[PDB]
Amino acid sequence: AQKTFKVTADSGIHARPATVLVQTASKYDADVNLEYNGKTVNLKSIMGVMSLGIAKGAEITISASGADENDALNALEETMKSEGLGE
Amino acid sequence: AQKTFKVTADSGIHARPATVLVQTASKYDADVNLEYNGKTVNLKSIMGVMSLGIAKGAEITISASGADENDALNALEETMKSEGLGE
Amino acid sequence: TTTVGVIIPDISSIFYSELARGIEDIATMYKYNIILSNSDQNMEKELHLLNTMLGKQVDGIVFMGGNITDEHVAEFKRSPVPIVLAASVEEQEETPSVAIDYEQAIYDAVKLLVDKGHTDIAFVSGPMAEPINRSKKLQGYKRALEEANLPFNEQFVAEGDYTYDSGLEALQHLMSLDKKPTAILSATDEMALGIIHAAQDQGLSIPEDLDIIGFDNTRLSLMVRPQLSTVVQPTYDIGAVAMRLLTKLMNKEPVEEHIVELPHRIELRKSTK
Amino acid sequence: TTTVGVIIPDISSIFYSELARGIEDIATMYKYNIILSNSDQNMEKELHLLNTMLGKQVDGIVFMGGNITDEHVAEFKRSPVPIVLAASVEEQEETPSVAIDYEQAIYDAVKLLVDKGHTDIAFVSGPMAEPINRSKKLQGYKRALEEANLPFNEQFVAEGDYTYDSGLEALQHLMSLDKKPTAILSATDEMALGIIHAAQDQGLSIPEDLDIIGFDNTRLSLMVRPQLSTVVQPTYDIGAVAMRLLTKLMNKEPVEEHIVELPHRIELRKSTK
Repeated sequence: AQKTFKVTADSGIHARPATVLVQTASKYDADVNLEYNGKTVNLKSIMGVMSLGIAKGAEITISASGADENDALNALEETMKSEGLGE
Repeated sequence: AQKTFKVTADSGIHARPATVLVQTASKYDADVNLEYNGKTVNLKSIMGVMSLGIAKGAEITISASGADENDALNALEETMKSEGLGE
Repeated sequence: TTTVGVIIPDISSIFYSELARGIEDIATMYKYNIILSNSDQNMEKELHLLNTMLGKQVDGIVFMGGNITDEHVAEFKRSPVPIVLAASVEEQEETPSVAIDYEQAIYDAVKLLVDKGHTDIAFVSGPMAEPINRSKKLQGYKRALEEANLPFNEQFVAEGDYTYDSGLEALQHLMSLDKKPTAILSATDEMALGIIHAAQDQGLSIPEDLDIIGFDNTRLSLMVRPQLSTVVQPTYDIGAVAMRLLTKLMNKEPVEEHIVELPHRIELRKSTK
Repeated sequence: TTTVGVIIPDISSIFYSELARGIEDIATMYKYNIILSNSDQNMEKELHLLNTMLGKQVDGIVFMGGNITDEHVAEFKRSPVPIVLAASVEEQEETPSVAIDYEQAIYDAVKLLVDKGHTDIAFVSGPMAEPINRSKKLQGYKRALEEANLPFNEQFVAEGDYTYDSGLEALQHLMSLDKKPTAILSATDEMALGIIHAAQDQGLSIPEDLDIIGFDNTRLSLMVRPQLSTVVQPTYDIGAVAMRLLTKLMNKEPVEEHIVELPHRIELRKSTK
């Protein structure tokens, strides 16, 4: 499981929208990561994700290896537009 | 005990400054009242005081009958300027 | 032990953070702890938090929301602890609540504009799905016009969402009409800020070309040029009086009227001629 | 049972209400209740609430304050529950805290202004009695000038109190100097709003006559004309990361660094050429 997006939201990957995405990734057993600028963090980790300081215009990659990896990436893809973060 | 003032604060007798004054009046056994526009309320009553809706420019009168009435009016007079409400 | 729960749509709101401070101060004064929870105006969330607050054995609750349904009403009544509404509208008016008369306030604001010569007056409300907008503020607007013998035209009503952006778009929407209004009343100060700037972005001069009146009188009213004329809502007081009324209920002391309406007024500044 | 206390100077603050929302969301996520208390920056109040929170048997505390003394530090360490600082400065850096690097951020903002040709650059800070102003933000200002080989002149530093009015007066103060600055950096967005309007009240044009850069990037940045260029502080994130770090401490999970600095950046809008 994997897919790259480009953040559209002016506020980038931060605040409530960032929490929502993290809470989505947490609803799965598969390891969900978030790669950005060569740094990879646990997409289920508030500290890891917000520490990247992802601004508008950046390109991130969401990984997911495990049983529900496919469902994970599917839910996350939904949250990305659902929360208007990127495409 | 008694004294009339004219509210100077732009926000009149409202919010935090209003709470402070009420908390000051409550530190005494004497009945502390607040007369305004012919309506008198317990200066120790948040509901009574804020219900008057005292705006800037109004003239109020603070009463106080009891043992510590003199101390009461003295503390209140202090709060009135301490909280920049009126003089 | 001595704790009350507070359900609020969004604590980061300029309006709700002020109401919240008023609640907390009186809560501190009376020795009550405060469990704060955000609902985002989600009904399922609100009803859930209501039962969740009870699980924490709270002694009472202060509720704030823009959509109080008959279901909320019943839940409030069946709750084993006292509940008080602050800055909220409950058409049935059965649950003790503290607020101002939104209907009158809007009416007064509109009447004022009319007494000044305005015939084409516009109203930028919040979501019409909220009773405070459709059942209270819009009614005061309707009554003022009808009383001045003016027709009620939907075209002069724009729907905002309390957001500064909605006010920006609200204005651009209204100025797109074949017959533009000469005055605009906003259900909120933040939307009124957007209206003023959008009006200025299009080359209009406030108050010259357009009279603008906000609603609430938050600090935002002073942080604009020209400074906003607005309807005053003693926001902090509503929170204070709400919590105070709740403490009376929790301590079974005498309650003279459960439905309280704090006084309102209009502060005229420079956004009106 | 599963409750954490939150000591904050003023919940009605635009800044603190945002930090608070971030704290609450992560608190909800992890099933923690929140006892909220206002301190108004009063030291006796802060230390008292600290012991009061313990009386309620809280599992941890998030503290926010503008003046952390060695006394606060000791009290934080001796507290039987974990404590985390959010958006606060603790020179000793012993208590786990989450914030950004205020020194660097100011430095970056000043360097930017210098790279643009400014020689007479002014800084409108918050009360100098607060370490974040005198020990962090002012230091970044000093370092930037010194590095650009410019003298540090007190006349180009005005002291505000975070209030919109202080910014108004701050500007009028700075323009009263024999040699006025050509650029002004404000430690806050609300003070930056006052600076812009006061500058315009005196007939100056922003960005034309004066470059202005705020600090924080709160919604207020967009609600001004011209729109404010500002240093970005992920305020909500600080609250979220603070509460999250606290939950790790309360659940004894591995902690990689107790002193966290979230990244910052600069959002250039229309208040700078």
